[PDB]
Amino acid sequence: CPLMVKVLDAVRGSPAINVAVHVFRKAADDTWEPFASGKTSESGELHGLTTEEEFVEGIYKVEIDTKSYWKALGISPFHEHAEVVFTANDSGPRRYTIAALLSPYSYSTTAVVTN
Amino acid sequence: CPLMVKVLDAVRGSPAINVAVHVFRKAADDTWEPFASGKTSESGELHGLTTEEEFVEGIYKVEIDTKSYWKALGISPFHEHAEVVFTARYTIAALLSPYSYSTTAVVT
Amino acid sequence: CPLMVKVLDAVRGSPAINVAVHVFRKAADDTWEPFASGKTSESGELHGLTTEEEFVEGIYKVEIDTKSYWKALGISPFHEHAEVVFTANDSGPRRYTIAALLSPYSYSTTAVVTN
Amino acid sequence: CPLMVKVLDAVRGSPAINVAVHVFRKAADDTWEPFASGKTSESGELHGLTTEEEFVEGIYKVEIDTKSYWKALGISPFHEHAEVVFTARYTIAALLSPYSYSTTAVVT
Ligand SMILES: O=C(O)c1ccc(-c2cc(F)cc(F)c2)cc1
Ligand SMILES: O=C(O)c1ccc(-c2cc(F)cc(F)c2)cc1
Repeated sequence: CPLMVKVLDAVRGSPAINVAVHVFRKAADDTWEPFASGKTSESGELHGLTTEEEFVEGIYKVEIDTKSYWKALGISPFHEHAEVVFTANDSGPRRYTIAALLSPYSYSTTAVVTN
Repeated sequence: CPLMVKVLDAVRGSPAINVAVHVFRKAADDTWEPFASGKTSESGELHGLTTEEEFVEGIYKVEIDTKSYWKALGISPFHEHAEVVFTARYTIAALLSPYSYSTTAVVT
Repeated sequence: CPLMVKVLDAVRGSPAINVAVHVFRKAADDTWEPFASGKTSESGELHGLTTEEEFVEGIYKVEIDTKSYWKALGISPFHEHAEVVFTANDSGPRRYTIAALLSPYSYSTTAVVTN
Repeated sequence: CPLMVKVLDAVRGSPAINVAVHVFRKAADDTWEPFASGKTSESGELHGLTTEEEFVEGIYKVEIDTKSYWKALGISPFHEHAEVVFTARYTIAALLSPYSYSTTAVVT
């Protein structure tokens, strides 16, 4: 249950559906290694990215493919993607929700971290 | 200027121009009385609302007519307007989308 | 299920718990009439404000008592409250989620409206 | 100026001052090469990053070191930094909180 991504659309007032998300974890040599990926559901949520055992301490990047999302609607957006980079699990296991709110020339993101 | 409003459009990536803004001060009977108003400029800014002399401590409401703004672009928006209510340099900034806005105060 | 409010805290990375919310509906004479109220739960959600039958077409104001929230933490915030004013159900019944993200000198809000 | 960055602090309601900002351009082999950098001023602004001559079409990354900013205020923040990636007047604005940020592009 440890990592979840939620994406909303501020233009349509809806979940952002079928948004591709890629998660990377920084490796020893400081390269970004592929960690997990998926697509948001009809409710704009992405679950089952990882397990408690696999989501170890480290620096993670969640890249939300906002450009493919807007291009799929028809709209030539500003950003290539929205990145969320963070250290995770560095004082033990936490549950992380990464939420993003998308517009063609703006996005926000926030984290909810619980124990 | 003691009070400035700045309005940006999050969809087009542009200042939000010609947006109506009305400011009210809270009266003793808890009603809102008109204080100042204007339209945003080509840079999405509204200055000249008040002077330091008039802008005393009080509760103020800044109402931004986001609904007319979006309608004129052909978009049905969600909010009737965007209201920012605070007690009192103040900059009230607003970033608009059809179903969302944000607002921040830069008090310098 | 027709009206829900979700509030997050951007300072703590947590749901905003025990935030008071008052909902008003504009009356014939253009006064704001009390409609519903409650407090956000431990997950920062507020459900059971109204029923499909009672939530008729109209203009509604959802006032989120952000100042009492921050004052309860210790922080003297900028805003008195966050207001969300909107016309509801004017092309039939919709389900409305009103979400807000709070910081002492800033908030955002977004609507998710589904059918 | 073709490119300006502006950074605001959503908690204190202030410009975010002395924030490090680094800009990278995407190279042909898909790597990020350094382009320009600076610290935000007392108004939370960074100008002088580039000239029109140098700022050609390309994919750019603006990295804002939000983590050092928050740490210096005694706050453990969530993000390592805030990255804004786009293809190319550009203003990149960022509004910061410890567990949240937003960003917008005002292209005028
Ligand atoms: O919370 C937001 O979405 C947000 C709100 C306002 C701004 C912003 C505020 C300013 F005063 C100037 C600017 F360029 C951008 C940037 C982001
Ligand atoms: O800063 C914002 O605009 C913003 C970003 C995300 C959310 C949000 C996050 C969630 F996990 C759920 C929700 F309903 C809304 C609400 C507002």
